[PDB]
This record gives sequence, C-alpha cells and structure tokens, in this order.
Amino acid sequence: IVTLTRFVMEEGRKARGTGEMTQLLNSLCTAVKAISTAVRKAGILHLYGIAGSTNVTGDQVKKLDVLSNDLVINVLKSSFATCVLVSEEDKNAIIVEPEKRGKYVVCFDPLDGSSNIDCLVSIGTIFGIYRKNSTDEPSEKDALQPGRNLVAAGYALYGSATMLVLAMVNGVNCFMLDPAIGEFILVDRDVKIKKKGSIYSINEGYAKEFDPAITEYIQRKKFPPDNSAPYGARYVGSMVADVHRTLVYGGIFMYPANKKSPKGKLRLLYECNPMAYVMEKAGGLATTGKEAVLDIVPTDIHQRAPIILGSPEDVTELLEIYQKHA
Amino acid sequence: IVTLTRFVMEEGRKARGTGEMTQLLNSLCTAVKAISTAVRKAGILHLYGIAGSTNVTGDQVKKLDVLSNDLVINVLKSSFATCVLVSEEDKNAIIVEPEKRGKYVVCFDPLDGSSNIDCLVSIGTIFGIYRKNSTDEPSEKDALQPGRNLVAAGYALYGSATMLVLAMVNGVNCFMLDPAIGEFILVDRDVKIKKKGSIYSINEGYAKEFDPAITEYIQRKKFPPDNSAPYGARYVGSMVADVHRTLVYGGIFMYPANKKSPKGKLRLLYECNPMAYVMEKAGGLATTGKEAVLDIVPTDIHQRAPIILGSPEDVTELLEIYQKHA
Amino acid sequence: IVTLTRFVMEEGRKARGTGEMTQLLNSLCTAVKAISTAVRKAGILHLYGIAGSTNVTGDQVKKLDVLSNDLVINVLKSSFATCVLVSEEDKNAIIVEPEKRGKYVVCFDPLDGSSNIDCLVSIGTIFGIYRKNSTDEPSEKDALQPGRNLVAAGYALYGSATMLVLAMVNGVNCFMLDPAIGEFILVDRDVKIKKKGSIYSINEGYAKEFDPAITEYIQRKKFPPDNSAPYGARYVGSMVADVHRTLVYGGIFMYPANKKSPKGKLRLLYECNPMAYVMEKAGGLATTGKEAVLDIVPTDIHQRAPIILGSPEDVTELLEIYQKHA
Amino acid sequence: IVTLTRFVMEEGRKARGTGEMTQLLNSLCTAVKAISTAVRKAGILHLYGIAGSTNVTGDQVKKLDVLSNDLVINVLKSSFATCVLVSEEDKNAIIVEPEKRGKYVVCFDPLDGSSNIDCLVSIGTIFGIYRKNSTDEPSEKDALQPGRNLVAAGYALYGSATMLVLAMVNGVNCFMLDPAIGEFILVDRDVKIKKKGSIYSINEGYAKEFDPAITEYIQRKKFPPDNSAPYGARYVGSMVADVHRTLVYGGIFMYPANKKSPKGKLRLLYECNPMAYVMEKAGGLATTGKEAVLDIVPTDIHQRAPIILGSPEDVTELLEIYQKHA
Ligand SMILES: Nc1ncnc2c1ncn2[C@@H]1O[C@H](COP(=O)(O)O)[C@@H](O)[C@H]1O
Ligand SMILES: Nc1ncnc2c1ncn2[C@@H]1O[C@H](COP(=O)(O)O)[C@@H](O)[C@H]1O
Ligand SMILES: Nc1ncnc2c1ncn2[C@@H]1O[C@H](COP(=O)(O)O)[C@@H](O)[C@H]1O
Ligand SMILES: Nc1ncnc2c1ncn2[C@@H]1O[C@H](COP(=O)(O)O)[C@@H](O)[C@H]1O
Ligand SMILES: O=P(O)(O)OC[C@H]1O[C@](O)(CO)[C@@H](O)[C@@H]1O
Ligand SMILES: O=P(O)(O)OC[C@H]1O[C@](O)(CO)[C@@H](O)[C@@H]1O
Ligand SMILES: O=P(O)(O)OC[C@H]1O[C@](O)(CO)[C@@H](O)[C@@H]1O
Ligand SMILES: O=P(O)(O)OC[C@H]1O[C@](O)(CO)[C@@H](O)[C@@H]1O
Ligand SMILES: [Mn+2]
Ligand SMILES: [Mn+2]
Ligand SMILES: [Mn+2]
Ligand SMILES: [Mn+2]
Ligand SMILES: [Mn+2]
Ligand SMILES: [Mn+2]
Ligand SMILES: [Mn+2]
Ligand SMILES: [Mn+2]
Repeated sequence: IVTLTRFVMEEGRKARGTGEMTQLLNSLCTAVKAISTAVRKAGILHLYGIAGSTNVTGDQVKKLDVLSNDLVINVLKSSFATCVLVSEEDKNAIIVEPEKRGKYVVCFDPLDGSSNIDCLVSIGTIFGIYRKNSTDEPSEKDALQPGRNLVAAGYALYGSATMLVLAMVNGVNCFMLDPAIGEFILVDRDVKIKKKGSIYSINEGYAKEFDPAITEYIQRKKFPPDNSAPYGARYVGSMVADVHRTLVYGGIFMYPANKKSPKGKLRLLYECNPMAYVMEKAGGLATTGKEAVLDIVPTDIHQRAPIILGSPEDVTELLEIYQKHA
Repeated sequence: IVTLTRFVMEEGRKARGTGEMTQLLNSLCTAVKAISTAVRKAGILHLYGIAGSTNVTGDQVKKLDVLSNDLVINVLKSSFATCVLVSEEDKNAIIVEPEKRGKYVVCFDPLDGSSNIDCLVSIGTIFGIYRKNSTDEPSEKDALQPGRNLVAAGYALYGSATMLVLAMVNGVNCFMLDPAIGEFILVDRDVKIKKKGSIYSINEGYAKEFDPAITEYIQRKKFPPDNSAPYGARYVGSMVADVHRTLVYGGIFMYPANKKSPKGKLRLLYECNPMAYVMEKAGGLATTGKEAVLDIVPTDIHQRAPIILGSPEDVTELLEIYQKHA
Repeated sequence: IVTLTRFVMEEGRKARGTGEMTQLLNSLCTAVKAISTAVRKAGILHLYGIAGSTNVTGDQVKKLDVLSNDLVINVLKSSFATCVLVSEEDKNAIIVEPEKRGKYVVCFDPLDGSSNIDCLVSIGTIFGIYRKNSTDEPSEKDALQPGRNLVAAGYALYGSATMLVLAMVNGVNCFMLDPAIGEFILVDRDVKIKKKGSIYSINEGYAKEFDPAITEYIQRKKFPPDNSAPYGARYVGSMVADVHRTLVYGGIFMYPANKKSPKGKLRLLYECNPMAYVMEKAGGLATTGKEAVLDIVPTDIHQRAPIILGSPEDVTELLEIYQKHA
Repeated sequence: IVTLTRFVMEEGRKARGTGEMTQLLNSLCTAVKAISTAVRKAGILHLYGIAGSTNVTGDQVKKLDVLSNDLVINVLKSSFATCVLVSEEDKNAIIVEPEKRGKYVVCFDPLDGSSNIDCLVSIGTIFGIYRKNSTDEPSEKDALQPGRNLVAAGYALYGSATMLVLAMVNGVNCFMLDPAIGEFILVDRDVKIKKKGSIYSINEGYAKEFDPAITEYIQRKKFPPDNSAPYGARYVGSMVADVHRTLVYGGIFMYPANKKSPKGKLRLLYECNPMAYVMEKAGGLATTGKEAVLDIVPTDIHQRAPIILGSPEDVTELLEIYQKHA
C-alpha cells in the first residue's frame, strides 16, 4: 500500500513544504538502500577489514565506515537541501559548496555498530536534521544546536530485516525495505512505546566503573523488591539495535556516565540526540541521569553524553535513584 | 572463487561419498536461502505475528516458525537422503516415507531466536546430522544418539548478512550468501576459535536464580583479580548470533542450569549439540558445567541441557569453578 | 554517479518547477520497478494466462496487463499530480478524484507487447504526459490533444535489461534499473539517432495487404539500387523493443496502414505519440506516411494510426515513395 | 514445488547415474545464474562495449562474450565432470587438466545474440553434451560427433524472464529463474511443439541471396494458396529467442544456406545441434534443407550449417519445396 516516498510527500504536502525537506529525505533513503545492499554481502565484497585510521572520537575505522560515509556525504550533497554536515567520520563540519547548498544541517553516524560488523550482528545508520538558524555564512556552529531543535530524526537498522524508522513533529513511523523492488514499505504507522517494559539493556562489563545509581538500579532489575519477576537482560552491542528493540518491546537502554567517561561514550550529535528525539516522539524519555538529552546545548560536535532511554516508567524509576543519591 | 556447492562436492568426493550426504546438504541450502529471503522482508509479508500454538517445548509459535519449518521438512524429504527428522516444532520424530527415505537423521531448529523476530534482531536456523545406526525400522530412537556421533553440524545466521557455517570431521568453514546470484560463497576456510577472548555472554536477568559458580565467574569477569581489564558483556538474545560472535571474536557464551531449570533452557538435540560440535571442531569447548555436551546420551528428543561454550581457556576457567564448588 | 531521482530533480529545478512534474515521474518509476520485478518472474507467479476479457481496442487481456495496469492507475493517482488518465486497458478516460487530483493528463500502455509475454520476449510500458488546457471540469477531452503538446514521454523496456528511456523538451536520456538497489542509473545522456541506419523492421506477414509504397520500399531494402548491401531485417514483435533498437542502432520501424487497417494498428494516444515524441527528440522522424504523428488532433482516445519512425534519412526516403505514388 | 536441482537428481537417480552428469548440470546452472545477473545490469557494469578481438568464426567480441565465457570455462572445469570443452570464443578445443577431468565433452555458445546486446534485446547461452567415446587421450576429436550422440542439450534465455530449457533422452522441461532466491523453478514439464504454427521467422535482408526454395516458401507464407491467412512474421535477431518462441507458439525458424554462405551462418557444434536436439525432443524437426542436422558428422569444430526447425508440418512443407527443386 504505502511507500516511504508516498508517505514522505503526503505528510510534507500537508505541512505546505517547499519539497526541500523532501529531496533531502529521499536522498537519504537511496543512501540507506545502498549501504544495506553492501552490508547484506559485505564479506563477499571484502568490506570487513580496516580502512586504516582513527576517528576524531577514537574509533578504529573500517572500510564499511568509509563506503557508507562517502555515500551519505554524496547523497546529502547532491540533494541541494543541506549546508552543513556533521559526520562521525569527519573531524570538522562539512560545509556544502554554495551552488549545491540548502538550508539544512545534517548530523549522522554513517555506520553505527562497528564492534559488530565482523561477527555479522545488526548495525545501522543514525541521522538528525536541524533547520539553519544563523544568517552567518554556514559554519560548524549551525550544528551546535540542542536536540529540542530537531525537525527530523531517525536511523536505519540493517537487522534480520532492513528497517527505516523516522520521527518528526507528529510522530514515529517504521518502513521496511523490500529488497525485491528497492522501496521502503510502511510497516508501522505512528508508533508508541510501552509505559513500562521488562528488559534492561546495558554493558555490565563496566559493573566496576559504574556509579551508585546504575548499580542500585540493575540490582533492582535482578532482585525485584515487589518480588515480581526479574527483568530480562539484552545487549546486542549495536546502539541502533538495542534502541529499536526498546522501541518495539519496551524496557530501557543504558550507556551511563562511568568513573572513566564522565560523559559516557555515545556522541551527542549523531548517536544520542536523534535516538532521544525518536524516543520522546514515541512517548518515552531520554536522560543523562541528570537532564534531558534534547535540552543540552552542545559546545563540541564530537561531544559525548550519557544516555538513559525507553519506557517512561522505567526511565523515571531510575531518575528517582539518581535523585535519591545526588 | 568457491561456492558451497563446489566445496561440498570436492570435500565429499575426497571422502569417497555416494553423493547422498551431498544431495542432503544442498537441499538444506535451498531451505536456508528461502528462509533468508522471507526473513529479509518478513514484516512486508505479514510474517510477524503468531501462527497460534504452543510447542512440545513451550514456545509461543510464530508464522516464521511455521513457514521455515515446512520448508525444511519439505526439502529434507525430497532429498532422498534422510529417514528420521526431529524438529523443534514437532512433538514426535518425523519418519520419512519409504520411497523418499535415506540413511540420515536430521535434527533442527528451523528458526532459532523467536524472542528476536519482531524487533528485527538476528535469528537463524540450526541443524545436526547423524548416520543411521539401527537396522530397526527407523524410529525416534535413531535420533537419541549423543553428540560425538554427529557427521555434520552447522547453522545459518540471518544477521546483518546471511551466513552458513558448517562443521564436519575435518573442520569449520563459513560461507556467506550473495543475494544477487543466490549462492553461498566461502568466506572463511577452516576457522579456529581464540584460546581466550574477552567477552562473556549471558542473560543476567537470572542473577538471582543462578548457581554459586556462574555467580562467582561473572564477578571475576567484572572484577578481574589480576587487575586486568573487565570482559565486555554481550547478549544478543539469539543463540545463533551469540554463538557465532563467540566463534569469530572468542570469549564465552552461557545458558547454565539455574534453580528453576535443573537442565537449562536450550534443547540438547537441535540447539546444544550442533553448537557444541561446531564449537569443538573450531578448537573450543562445550560443557554442562559438569560434562561435555557431545557425550550425553539423550533419552528424550526435546530434552534440555545447560551449555557453556567458547574459548577453551575461558570455558576451562569456569569448569574449575564448578569443581571448586561441587 | 547519477540516479533518475537525482537527474529528475536537477532538470526540474532548473526549469523552476513546482515539484509536481516530479512527484508524478517518481511515482511512475516505482510503477515500472514493480512491473519489472513481476515480469522477471511472471511465470513463477502464474502471471502468464488470460485475465479474461477483450479491450476497447480488441486485445485478448492477460493478467500482466491487469496487474501492471492497476499499479500505474494506483501510482499515478496517489501522486497528487494528474487529473485525467487514459489507459489501453480502460474504455473511458479515468478522472482522478478531486482531492488527489493534479494538473496532468497521462496516457499509457501499461504493458506493451502482449503477443510476446508467454514466449518471454521483450515487453514494456509506454506513457505520455500533457499539461491540462481546459478550465473545464477535467474530461476525456483533455487527452484529445495532438502529440506536439507533450511535455514528457518515454517508455520502459523490460529487455535483457530493464531500461527507462525519457524525453522532454531538452532531449532523450536512458536510465537502466539496477535490481540490486532498486534505482535507475543514467546510462546514456542526451541520446541522438543516426541520420541513416541499415535495419528495416516490419511484420512482412502483411506483404499482401500492404500498399505500393511500403512494397516498393521493402524491395529497395532487399535489392539496393546503388548496389549497396541490403538492410538487415529485424522485428521483435514488441513495439517498445523495436523502437528502442531503432533508437540506438538507427534504421527504421514500420507499422503502416494496410488494405485492412486504413489507420494501421497501433494506437495514437499511448503507443504512437509517445514513441514519436521520443523519436523526434532524438533527431529522427515519425510519419503516417502522409503527415507527422505529433500534429494529429485525435478525436477518439483509442484511435489508431500508421507509423513510420527512425533515422531521418530512411524515414525521408520512404516519405518520398509515398509522394511518388499519391 | 520443484527446483532444477531437485528435478535433476530425481531424473538422474532413476537412470542410475554416478552423480557426474549431475555435478556438471548444476555447475552449468550457477554459470547461467551468474551470467543472468550481469546481463540484467550489464550497462551499469560497463559490459556493453568491445573486449577487443575477432573470433575463430568471425565475431567482433564483446566483454559479455568474455565474462560469460570465462565463467562457463571455470564452472565446467571445477565440476570434475568434463574432459573436452568447445567454446564459440575459443579457437581450439579446451582439454581439461587430468585431475579435474571427467568423461564429458561440452560445446557451448557462452553468449548467443551479440548483435542484440547493446539494444537490450533478448540473448542467451546454448550448450550441448556428449559422453566421451575414445579411449584416446581426450582430443578435439571427441567433440566431432554428430548430433544424434547428444546426451543433454539446452540453452538459457535471458528474455523478459530468465529461462533454462533442458532436453534429454526423455523430453524437454522448462525452468524459470526466480531472482529472489536464486533457484530455477520448473515451469513447464515435458514440453511438446505444435504440429503446425503460423509464424515464419527469417532475416529477409538476404531475400536476394536466398535460394529458390526459401523464396518460394516465404511467398507461400505471405500469399497462402489455400487462401488461408498469411503467417505472422517474427525475427528477434537472437537465435535463442526465436528458437524458443518457435518452441512455445509453434511455427518455423530459418537460417538457410544462401549464395554466400554455402553452409549457412550458424555453427553446427554450439548453435545448431543443441537447438536441433531440443527441438526434435519436443516433436519438431531440424534440417539443412537436405538432411537432418543431428546426423551430420562434423569435421571442423567451428563449422557452420544451414538450419530449418520448428513445427513438423511446416518444416515438412518446406523440405518438400527443397525436393521439388533439387
Ligand atoms: N516531507 C515532509 N514531511 C513533514 N514535514 C515537512 C516535509 N517537507 C517539509 N516539511 C516541513 O516544512 C518545513 C520546511 O519545508 P521545506 O520548505 O521543504 O524545507 C520543514 O521544517 C518541515 O517541518
Ligand atoms: N559432501 C561431503 N563432505 C564430506 N564428507 C562426505 C560428503 N559426502 C559424504 N561424505 C562422507 O561419506 C559418508 C557417507 O557418504 P554418503 O555415501 O553420501 O552418505 C558421510 O558420513 C561423510 O562422512
Ligand atoms: N523534473 C522536471 N524536469 C523537467 N521539467 C520540469 C520538471 N518539473 C517541472 N518541469 C517543467 O515545469 C512545468 C511545470 O512543473 P510543475 O510545476 O512541477 O508542474 C512542466 O511542464 C515542465 O516542463
Ligand atoms: N541427472 C541426470 N538426469 C538424467 N540422466 C542422467 C543424470 N545423471 C546421469 N544420467 C544418465 O546416466 C549417464 C551417466 O551418468 P553419470 O554416471 O552421472 O555420468 C548419463 O549419460 C545419463 O544419460
Ligand atoms: O562496546 P560498548 O562499551 O558496550 O559500547 C557499545 C556502543 O558502541 C557503539 O558501537 C558506538 O561506539 C554503539 O553502537 C554501542 O551502543
Ligand atoms: O530469553 P532468554 O532466557 O535470555 O534465552 C534466550 C535463548 O532463547 C532462545 O531463543 C531459544 O529459546 C535462544 O536462541 C536464546 O539463547
Ligand atoms: O502482431 P503484429 O501484427 O506484428 O503487430 C505487433 C504490434 O502489436 C503490439 O503488441 C501492440 O498491438 C506492438 O507492441 C507490436 O508492434
Ligand atoms: O544477423 P543475422 O544475419 O540476421 O543472423 C542472426 C543470427 O546471428 C546470431 O547472433 C549468431 O551469429 C544468432 O543468434 C542469430 O540467429
Ligand atoms: Mn560510525
Ligand atoms: Mn554509532
Ligand atoms: Mn525454533
Ligand atoms: Mn532456538
Ligand atoms: Mn497494453
Ligand atoms: Mn502496446
Ligand atoms: Mn557467443
Ligand atoms: Mn550464438
């Protein structure tokens, strides 16, 4: 029945758009379809391996990182829709050339889940979009806006299937990719997260580095005090996968500050904020433990932040702990 | 360069086979390719949902369970290669009809990872094969052989890519599926597992139900006593995915007996034993905590067992704990 | 490098469009991709057979006719771009409903080449587009415009490859479909036809029904009077295929009036005019034998016309004969 | 229901085979699937163009010629099934190396229809297979057997769909390729040709070079003397396509000797004989005009012959003319 293209246009029409938010999104889709095709046979393309470098953020860069990165930089460019790009792979903001330039700023993780490539676990692409504020010549500053300024945010999951999840002012919609005809077919319209789930998702390899609240919280999931059943544990290793499972099954996902990462691991611009926006749009929350993610005015484009998100009741139960303690 | 077909035949030729081990395997591949195609667009085929029943083992059965099941039952049948089939989905052994019958017994999880379907996490298919012993009319007994009798074992992963991993007397080989031409192209020849890794994989939602060894072991992964770095934690939720990551990255995977499941959760016939065989063939171990999995003469086809597997040094470190305690 | 999407937008941007010519075209592409996927496995979908009816024009209707028809009617509708549709399969004009209506009229052969389906020869889709003139409530009349009013025209070939050929005021571009990622990649930019070729393409099964000019002309192709080599003969059976080969190799294609079809066989609205427009835009001609096709004000939507098209020198050589005789 | 693999094995089983006729055939299929994938996007792979050479037989060699050739040479080799290969592209017989050698001789047109590549018309692959006679070290002679010695013959059509047609002692079966899962699904079981059709297929560009019988025959198709309707004319340009349409619709296909090609154009080994074998197995005929094709002991591997084939009544009507005249 409904293709992403169609849905795009019908929702962008009713909002009276110029078509520019549109070109952009459709450009992004092609990017996703291309990445997804490569991923489904990346080992047959010798795309596992290193490309040979370290990130601005520290990552040991893989070829897939590269390919998928170029693709997005390409497709966003040719869209005539954007003016500033912030990529995980790129040290500095990318300023579109003047003739190809649009009024949009786009932050993205071209391939989230690097630790999961070689072993063929789920991985994905995350992106956010803000409308340009400044009249300034477009600079790196036009990215340093908080999450509450996002006009669109989503991510693609190359899981058992390839899914494109997309949130805007009015809600979250999931579209799945039909490899056969190369289109994204709406699978879930206007998705909402459960008020409470029963899955906690965290790398407990940092049990020792964790703070007193995370510690108390986990213990409560494992030793429920109302003597209810203990939450299930899940941690795929790929932010896009865990966030998504949290989305459809409910529960909570966690990458908290620890004694070593005052500011957690995940990046504000291109992992944290879009995931938060999606999530709030579905009716769940997203906190550092101490403040909403979407309210944080970034000062650095590669800056990290902690992140608690998911079922509102769960996220709340833990905000309470953080209070109980600080 | 090398397709599964080719590799099959060249290795089956050198062993002087009848071609029967062969027909069988190739039949299995088609099964896998079909399952994989459906999975990559299962939501677009309305294959998420329930089919409407409970298993012999307890599972809330999904349509994918069904489809994928029928397919294997079909393809194994038409192969002329098998005589007894044991399926997760099927209460009783399936006895091939006499004209289509072969000298092989095939146990399989048609779709492992049901809790992970809806959220699009990795899932897969696991299978084992034994040569028929009895001259008896083929009965359910011809399945009740221990794991050290396996002639072939492997599984397919529908992860970010679709992989077909296969172990026989001589070693483990990975083949990836190229959707484009619908063939399985050898990606890794004669794979070996690291002697020690740094990932422990377990549902810690049962922290409370766990025994003293598992408990002590996890604590050691989190609080290394040689003050080394603490292992990373991973738990996809899908046996096929976690086993596989263990395979290529090293580390350990765990689904131990607990105060509620004297005998763990996973089934001996079609989850545990094939995974153990693969794993031992790669150079790692697979234990109940108390005995090798492959040495356990099953008495029931749907019987469960605990299972510790992975890097030999890790699996050993924990066997020691189990000793230290019992 | 360039996708149809991209090329669409960049050429529609420079013309200052509303995006409406655009939505429409992209809708058409999805239609084509869908038709093409089905065709590449139509026998495996039991799509060879009859659907069970006769056309307004006389055709024994096949299921593919139907499927492909519905698809276009669907996709053109949802585009918000059109107001009147004329289909080969549909007796009367189709008037889009008011809320979904646009300012465009679209005539199309949903699946050209029915005699060639069962035997797996090339087949295709042809379409034309005019901008609405009347302020009249959109009626069937808004289709009864001549070919020189076309704003866009092309067709898709499902040949050995799937090609999308598209002509507008500024020229003809070919895009090929990459099944892998489901996009149309520009293969030939701004195509031109040779001034003269060496292939004549005609159903000589009507040798007897043919007029004196066609007869004289064919004889000249077979017995060249400058004692040059005789033209090659080609006649696939599928208008889309023969027109296209004429396009890229040069030569001439013919479906002339005969003693039985005062007005030839092919339909003006949806076979003849778009093929003529493409062809003139490439630098060749298209004549009834007596008048340009694009100058013919249709009076009936299912009306036929003769059609000579291809290399300008050839088409001219034959216009001369038609003169020499009448 | 039935895959080529399955059908292969079940028919090869009942004949009590070694599996060697089998390996071979399945190797051939992969070859076909690979060629077909490339063809469906050959322009996107820059595979239109010249590779840069002339054949033993005269052809201006295209890259597709090359790719597809290598593939077959590869796959036939690795099959362990063959000992001599005769290719259109290869001047001399190819003698498999001793360790990879089998008891089979395989002649093939790796890509029939070169004049049709660039314009995206249907093209294909033709092949024949004979069992080795000599005890001689395998030489070029083991190919110089007549057509009545063929054990298997068929061809693949990359038309609107990709079809694999295959004849053996017991009859002709068509299998279509489902791109989706990369398998060949039986579409027509044990096919038969009509006793008479109404389509004559010939390059009438040689009207002038033709002999008195062909001339008289064509005139009869166009001016039926029983005043019946005149046959339809078809000539795709691609032997594989015209032969196939003849197969399923009935009628006749013609590439006769002419004043310039005492021996017609098509090659005996790899175009003519397999097409003849298929055709006779369906219940039609195949003649030079003067003698069955399958009875001709070749003396040269690249030798040509005329060829009339199709509906037995038609082929007969024309054999009579050839008599009437000589
Ligand atoms: N396809 C669309 N879906 C939803 N909103 C849109 C769309 N296109 C445009 N808009 C809204 O209109 C604003 C400007 O549109 P545009 O003129 O295309 O940049 C955006 O910030 C959106 O909020
Ligand atoms: N394709 C193969 N690869 C490895 N071993 C094989 C193969 N086919 C047969 N064998 C060996 O030969 C035994 C019997 O072969 P079969 O006669 O095909 O049942 C099996 O138990 C295998 O150990
Ligand atoms: N994508 C496009 N390519 C070429 N011309 C276009 C395109 N879109 C619009 N136009 C031109 O602008 C006119 C109206 O555009 P629209 O406002 O989209 O209906 C059309 O008749 C075209 O000639
Ligand atoms: N798959 C098959 N289908 C039909 N006949 C076969 C097949 N395999 C073998 N045969 C017959 O058995 C002969 C030798 O088989 P093989 O031992 O495989 O070379 C061939 O010449 C065939 O006529
Ligand atoms: O390896 P860790 O410490 O568990 O962190 C995993 C995280 O790393 C990422 O790959 C980004 O670094 C995320 O996708 C994922 O949540
Ligand atoms: O849901 P739990 O208790 O973590 O168990 C997960 C296990 O269940 C299975 O789906 C089989 O029941 C395995 O794939 C997986 O290891
Ligand atoms: O069957 P005929 O008389 O040769 O006409 C063939 C024509 O018919 C069509 O299928 C439309 O009727 C065209 O595609 C093709 O040119
Ligand atoms: O170009 P001509 O003379 O019509 O001959 C066409 C023949 O050439 C071939 O391409 C082989 O030369 C055949 O496929 C086809 O029948
Ligand atoms: Mn990244
Ligand atoms: Mn990431
Ligand atoms: Mn299962
Ligand atoms: Mn399972
Ligand atoms: Mn039609
Ligand atoms: Mn038509
Ligand atoms: Mn050739
Ligand atoms: Mn040929």
